[PDB]
Amino acid sequence: NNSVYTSFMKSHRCYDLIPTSSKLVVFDTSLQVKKAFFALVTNGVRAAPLWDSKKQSFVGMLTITDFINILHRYYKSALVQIYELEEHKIETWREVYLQDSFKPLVCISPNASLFDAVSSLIRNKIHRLPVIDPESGNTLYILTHKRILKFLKLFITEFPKPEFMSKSLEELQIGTYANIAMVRTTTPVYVALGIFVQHRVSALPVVDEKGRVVDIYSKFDVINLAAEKTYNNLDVSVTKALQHRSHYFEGVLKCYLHETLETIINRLVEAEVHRLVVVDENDVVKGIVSLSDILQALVL
Amino acid sequence: QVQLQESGGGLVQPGGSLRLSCAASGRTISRYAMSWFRQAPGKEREFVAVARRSGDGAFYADSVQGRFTVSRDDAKNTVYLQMNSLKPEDTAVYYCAIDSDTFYSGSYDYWGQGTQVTVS
Amino acid sequence: EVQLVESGGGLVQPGGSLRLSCAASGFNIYYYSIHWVRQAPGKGLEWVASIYPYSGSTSYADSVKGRFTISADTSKNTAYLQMNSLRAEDTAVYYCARYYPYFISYYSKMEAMDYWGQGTLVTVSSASTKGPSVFPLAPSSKSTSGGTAALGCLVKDYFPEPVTVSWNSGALTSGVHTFPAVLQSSGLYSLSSVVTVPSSSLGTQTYICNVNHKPSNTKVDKKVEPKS
Amino acid sequence: GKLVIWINGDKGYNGLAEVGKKFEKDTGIKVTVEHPDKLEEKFPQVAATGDGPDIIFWAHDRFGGYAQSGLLAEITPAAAFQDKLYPFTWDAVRYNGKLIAYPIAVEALSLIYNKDLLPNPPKTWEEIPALDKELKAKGKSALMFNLQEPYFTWPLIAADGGYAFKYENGKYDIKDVGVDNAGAKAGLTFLVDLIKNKHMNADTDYSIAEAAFNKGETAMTINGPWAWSNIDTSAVNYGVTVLPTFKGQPSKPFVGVLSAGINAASPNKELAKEFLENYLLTDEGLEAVNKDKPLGAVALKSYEEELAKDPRIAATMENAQKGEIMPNIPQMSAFWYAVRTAVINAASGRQTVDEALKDAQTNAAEF
Amino acid sequence: VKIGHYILGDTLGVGTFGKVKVGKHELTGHKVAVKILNRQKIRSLDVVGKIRREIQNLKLFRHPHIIKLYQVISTPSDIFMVMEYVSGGELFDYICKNGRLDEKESRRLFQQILSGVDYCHRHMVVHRDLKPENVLLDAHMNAKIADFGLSNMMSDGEFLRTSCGSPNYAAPEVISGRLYAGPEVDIWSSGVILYALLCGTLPFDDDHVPTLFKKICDGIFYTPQYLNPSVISLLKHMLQVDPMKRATIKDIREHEWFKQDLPKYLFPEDPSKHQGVRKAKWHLGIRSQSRPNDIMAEVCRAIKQLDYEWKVVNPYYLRVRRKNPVTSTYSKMSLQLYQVDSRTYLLDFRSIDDELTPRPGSHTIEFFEMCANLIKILAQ
Amino acid sequence: DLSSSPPGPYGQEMYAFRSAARFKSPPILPPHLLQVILNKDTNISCDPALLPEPNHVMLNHLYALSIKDSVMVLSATHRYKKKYVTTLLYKPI
Amino acid sequence: QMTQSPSSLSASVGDRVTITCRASQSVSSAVAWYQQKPGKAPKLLIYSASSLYSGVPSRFSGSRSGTDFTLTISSLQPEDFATYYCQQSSSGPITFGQGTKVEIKRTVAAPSVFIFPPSDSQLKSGTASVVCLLNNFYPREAKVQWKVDNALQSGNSQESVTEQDSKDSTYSLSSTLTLSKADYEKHKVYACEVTHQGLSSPVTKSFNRGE
Ligand SMILES: Nc1ncnc2c1ncn2[C@@H]1O[C@H](COP(=O)(O)OP(=O)(O)OP(=O)(O)O)[C@@H](O)[C@H]1O
Ligand SMILES: c1cc(-c2cnn3cc(-c4ccc(OCCN5CCCCC5)cc4)cnc23)ccn1
Ligand SMILES: Nc1ncnc2c1ncn2[C@@H]1O[C@H](COP(=O)(O)OP(=O)(O)O)[C@@H](O)[C@H]1O
Ligand SMILES: Nc1ncnc2c1ncn2[C@@H]1O[C@H](COP(=O)(O)O)[C@@H](O)[C@H]1O
Ligand SMILES: OC[C@H]1O[C@H](O[C@H]2[C@H](O)[C@@H](O)[C@@H](O)O[C@@H]2CO)[C@H](O)[C@@H](O)[C@@H]1O
Repeated sequence: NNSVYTSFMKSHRCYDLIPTSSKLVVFDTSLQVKKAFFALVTNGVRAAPLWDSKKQSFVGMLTITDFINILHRYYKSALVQIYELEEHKIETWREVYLQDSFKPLVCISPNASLFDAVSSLIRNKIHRLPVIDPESGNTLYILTHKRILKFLKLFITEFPKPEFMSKSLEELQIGTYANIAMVRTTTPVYVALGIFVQHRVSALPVVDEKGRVVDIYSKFDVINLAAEKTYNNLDVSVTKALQHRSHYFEGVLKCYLHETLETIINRLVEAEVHRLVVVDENDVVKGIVSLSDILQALVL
Repeated sequence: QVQLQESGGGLVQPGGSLRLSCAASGRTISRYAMSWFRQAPGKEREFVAVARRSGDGAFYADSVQGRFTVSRDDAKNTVYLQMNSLKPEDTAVYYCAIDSDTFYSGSYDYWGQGTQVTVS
Repeated sequence: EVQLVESGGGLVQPGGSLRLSCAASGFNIYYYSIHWVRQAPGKGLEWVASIYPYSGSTSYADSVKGRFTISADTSKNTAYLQMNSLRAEDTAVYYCARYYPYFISYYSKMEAMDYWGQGTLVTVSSASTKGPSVFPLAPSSKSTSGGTAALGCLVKDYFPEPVTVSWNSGALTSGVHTFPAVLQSSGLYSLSSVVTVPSSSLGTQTYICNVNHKPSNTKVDKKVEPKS
Repeated sequence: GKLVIWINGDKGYNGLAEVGKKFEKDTGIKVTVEHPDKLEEKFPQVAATGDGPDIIFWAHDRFGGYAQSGLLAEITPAAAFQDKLYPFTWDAVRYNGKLIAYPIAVEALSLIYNKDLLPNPPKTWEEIPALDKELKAKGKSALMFNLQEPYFTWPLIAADGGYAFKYENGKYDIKDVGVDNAGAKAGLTFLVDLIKNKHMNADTDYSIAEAAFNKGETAMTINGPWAWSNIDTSAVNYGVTVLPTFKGQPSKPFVGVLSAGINAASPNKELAKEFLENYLLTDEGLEAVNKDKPLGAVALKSYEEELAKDPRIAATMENAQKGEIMPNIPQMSAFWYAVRTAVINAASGRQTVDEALKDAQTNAAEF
Repeated sequence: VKIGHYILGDTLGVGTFGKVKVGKHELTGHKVAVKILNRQKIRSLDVVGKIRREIQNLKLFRHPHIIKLYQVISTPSDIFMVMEYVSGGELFDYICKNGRLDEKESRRLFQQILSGVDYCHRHMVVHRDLKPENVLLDAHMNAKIADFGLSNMMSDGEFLRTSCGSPNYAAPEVISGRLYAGPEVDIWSSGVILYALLCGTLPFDDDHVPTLFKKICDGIFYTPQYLNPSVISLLKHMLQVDPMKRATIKDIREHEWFKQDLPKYLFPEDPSKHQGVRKAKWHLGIRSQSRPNDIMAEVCRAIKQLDYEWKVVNPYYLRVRRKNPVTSTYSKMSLQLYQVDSRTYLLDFRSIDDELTPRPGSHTIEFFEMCANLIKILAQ
Repeated sequence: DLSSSPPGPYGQEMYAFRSAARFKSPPILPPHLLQVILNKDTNISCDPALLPEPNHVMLNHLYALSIKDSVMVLSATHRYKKKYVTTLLYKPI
Repeated sequence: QMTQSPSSLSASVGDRVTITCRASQSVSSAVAWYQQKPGKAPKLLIYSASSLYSGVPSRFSGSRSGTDFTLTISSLQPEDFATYYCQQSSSGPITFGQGTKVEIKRTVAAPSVFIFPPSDSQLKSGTASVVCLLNNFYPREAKVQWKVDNALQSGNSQESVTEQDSKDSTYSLSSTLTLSKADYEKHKVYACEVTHQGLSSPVTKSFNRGE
């Protein structure tokens, strides 16, 4: 079953997962939260391991999900200027946001195995955890599920490939199918932020009145609103929020339930995305397969 | 050299209406004013009407205040005198004149030509 | 009940410093900017000075820049225009006026001068106070048929301005033409006052001009006579 | 001590000037006829201040909101004068049981087409893009009308079931508004798809569509009877027929009744009432306005008996009978610019059909 | 009842020429206060250019004690203005609820009201119809002036409407028949607000309205013994019926009671792949165009204040070392001066790795902490 | 510093004086730094997290930026056993 | 820093006049209009060139066309005969207009010319000044010249015109030509020649010396 990938991830270390060169940002905890996400716009990376100079330790992680939480909580009106994003700092905001949930920074040594890295990504419900060398103490690289599948697919070339890869997607029960979060194309940005805060989902494929997918709205698309300084106007529709890239993309990477898993992985790692939607001939939403469930199937 | 020419006027019935015209060329006309004079037989030269540069003032004499109407044109470089309620005793030669005062609303009067308006 | 009473005016020597006030009664001087204007005799208005006490910012015209120090006293509600190094050209009547800079309406930033004072008359002249010298103007014996004979009296080389002329025919006057005074090159003033009378009254009716000059105490009479 | 008349600029104001001259010839009081722009907005703000016009000429939809502010005077007609006019024209000017205006004429939209470019008028709204596919190859266009005002776009919306206010027993329900039903969504979707598929221009207003029809640039237009003089001036071979059906259902235009309202602040009420009742609603007074610009089906039955020979006015009356009379409630004053803003936002592509109709539904009765 | 993305609800209150309603954002639930101005009621000129002048003028008056205006939505029937909402109600309702207030809270409200009127006077606008029913409280017990210039439409048309509409709040000049009501009405209304904050009642109250006009024209009012005599001199200098002796903002700012507990922020002036990536131009060290024998002394003076332990090898090679307070290990680095040209000299940093000790915390982040304290002190 | 071999083994805050008899200028920087004072390369074709390979001499040195606001941009391209990292650190002034 | 330039005119009672005001630079709608009666205080009429100041009624009206500010007086009453002043106020320095005066319309009357010889009383004093008189003429604009001894001498003449009459609305001009006693040896005849708008031929009066 999964004995060819489990021994693979236990034999190959996370040390091979780090690229040759890697730009890495860290943020001081006494920094204002307004300029931190503008710096994430400027550098382009989506994560930043926080450092607390008053404690001399890696205190936490500031990401796009934290951007969603702050623009869902401290956002009152489009006409009202967002004073809270200006005046709050990271140390001020994390003591408010982490009041009920005390979650310290999880990481892994680069000399450890990739199996423990996948088992710490899936169990903690975290997309991005960094690595910290215990001999020195510094952070090296921010691991991602996409980087793990790019490391895997380059090394899947041996003879026993179809253990369960030849089976269909519906029979393997890969992906969430029951509770699907959707938004219409006329829905504003703020209700998508509310669904991103209520659920733990990472993307919203938009549909029409019939249910046909015409575009996709992901959390990565939200940071361009901060890039073009439209973070104060969150009452526009998602179509105007997706017109930022309308001259560049092709469509929506849809797949079917009667498709083998290896073709889905080969279309996934080549097009550098994170999830696919499953559709029919009538192009309705039946669920979303993500990397946190594909690696959940592989880790067993 | 400046030229001056009148037109109109003749043997008209008293109490009716008659129009006169006067025109000049070869020089600027918007910045200068035109005037009308009368010379009755057995009397000296008398004043009738004047018209300013751009319509600032329409002035008449004591006897012709409520009877005559003076006008001017900027495109055809002509002036007009609408004479209403003529009298049998107002038969005289009517003159046109050229104001030679430049950038001032004063006047230096000289008459070029006059026609003979003889009412019956 | 707003009245702007000026004071400190009169007559000054050239090269002397004057300070005229403006007793603002009926409003408060700290909010509104008191503006002074210049009204030359015969000419139009001309703005000279400004002080705005609320922000503590003044203004000045280009011709009087740095020479007329304006001052405002909010304790007595007066505005002091201390003039210094005045020229001979600065001879006018100086009105005092408040200035309303506020939005009276939503669309109109009102920026006019509402309430005006009576204005005091300052006269700059190097010549001192000198009494008048009236000289009669002789009516010519030759005249047109059926034509009135012009008769007048000439009041030359006087100072200051107000001279009141009167005649000896009656208290009521007819055909009077009192001319404004002209400032000649010698600094002093001139005055003419003609009366149109019929030509048949030259041998019978006589006229005597009465020149009254109050700041010089000169009350001289001059009998005009038709003489060749 | 005179009479001042305000009527819209596309109406026959010179006929009103002739009737005012016929009034001044008989009593000496002069009549001044003015045509101010947006007079339905300019009228109540000056009428509250006690000045302005003594008499207003407009449809009855604004007169209820004028009456609730105390800006219109109570009228006292005779029984014979009520007998001279149609009873539904008196019913259209009722506000809380009281009569507030004198009816003049009944205006209804009709399909106006060019007989030279289109000999057979269409009976279906859906075949108009099929006709326009042929007509764009000829350098012409199928249909051009005023899209900036909702009065012309209302029949294509209300054909499939749209309505302004529910009318059950003498009262319009302010909470039962049918601009958010399926029929209004289908109508506004078709109206947007006419613009998206390049069959119509979104910037087309009354003046551009009028100049297009008088020059022969379009094959059809949707306009009122008042433009018939300008159509006669351009010598276009024109026809007037019934508006086409949509999805098997006919169009539902607003039926407009032009009425005469008298300002309550005017001391000249008696002179105005004598003027109207003795000169305007007669056989000689209506034809003076009709010769300038046609008003349509008049409320005076005696002039209508001779006027009904025109098949254009017969088709206008047929569209009025298959149409719907306007409500006279003051909530119509909030309804008009809300539906106008919805049509402008849907036509310009700034908002979708659902968002614009939700804004029209929420801002239907109140704003 | 739908403007922007805001539905409307009940009615907050009534005004002289404005109906105040509550608006609610349908997604966030934030409360806004819309202000309806019927064009039928008062409208001088209906030209849209005046609406453009409103949009340009009214929005730009931003002050922390003036209610900010967000937008002015035009309408054929009305004019809507979306002001911000405050949940504390009117000042007059607060006075009727709690009676007489403490002096330290009345001065705290009075300073904020005077700093909201002074901002309007600096921006050349007056609030002639000012009263405790036109100043509001927030959740944080501040003071907010409701309408700065919107009352002016009442004043512009006729002064008689101002006297008839608001008999209680009307200056002696206005009821006496003065044409234009200036800032002396603002000072008189702020004096009536101060008397309401110090005594609870109204200073000029009568049942018969011409006797109320006579009481406003009279410069006398009631004075209990509950308030100190240091403020009654300010009240007598502020509530004069003649505007020559009525107080100014400067005449309150030089008063002793006003300067006791004054926050500094009240007065602005003390005198009267898919994502875009922008390229950055990074440098190497510190570029100081001075003498090289002085830059080392400047570096030494900088690192002496931070309690560091350093030694040298060359005259420009400095291997510094600091002990962390909470972390038991010590961090080391090395400064070196470079000559890029004869004018400027570059200060270059270099780190060295810990050889044997598994130190906690971080190595390079403590290396940047050995530099972020040095760049600030050097400031070059 | 135990690893260091200085001429003076003091390591004291007081003993740092500019009164040395030598008036020698500091040495010149190598030309490989002449690029990094003016230009830093970022690969637009690859991921923005990925960078082109830096030189072996430009590793542990700081990289500041002009202060457009109250942040303090400083970074250094540190070296692991085989891998290269680039630690951007952002701190308020 | 800028200048203003109004027009100048004269019309009858009830006529509709207009006065432009060409601003030099680009200014906002901050131009006022001041009516000043002769020997009185300048009364304010319209403050922002489009809306009426409270007080004076709606007869005065103003329109704004770019940088050409207008003042229109419909239904000119017989009390509104005074001098009107444009006034720029948007910039730092305040610059008034030149000031337009509005005169009542009158029929043109020929000027009455009467020469005045100098009396013997001022001959012995050394300062004798000759003056010519213009009576009951209209309008205000006249040109006097002193061709004394058939020589046009200018610089010593000083004209002084008066205001219009209350019942006649007539002007009166007085031009004083001052000389000395020693200037009469270069003097035989003096002539005051006037060229009026309504005078057809210029007439001068000459009186010989020593009669
Ligand atoms: N299933 C999909 N179909 C079409 N487009 C997609 C799909 N998934 C992602 N995208 C597009 O890819 C872009 C970025 O992808 P995504 O939002 O998944 O983050 P990501 O690239 O996975 O982040 P990281 O690379 O850090 O893991 C988005 O703008 C989104 O529009
Ligand atoms: C004038 C005023 C306003 C305005 C802004 N916020 N606001 C709020 C109100 C308001 C009206 C009534 C209120 O109820 C009083 C009861 N509250 C709540 C319970 C405790 C006491 C205070 C509370 C607030 C009224 N007007 C406004 C907006 C525009 N123009
Ligand atoms: N390595 C980590 N250790 C602990 N908590 C983390 C870590 N990484 C992220 N988090 C927490 O998880 C949240 C973001 O998780 P996730 O949504 O997976 O990030 P992203 O939006 O980048 O996918 C943050 O609020 C952060 O507090
Ligand atoms: N929009 C969505 N709606 C419902 N489930 C989702 C959505 N996006 C991701 N998931 C599920 O969330 C889990 C974690 O995936 P991810 O959110 O990509 O980390 C997987 O089981 C996904 O199928
Ligand atoms: O929907 C706009 C406008 O339509 C109607 O007004 C029309 C009317 O039908 C005609 O009689 C004529 O007056 O033209 C008007 C506008 O073009 C409604 O009566 C009106 O309320 C509405 O605003």
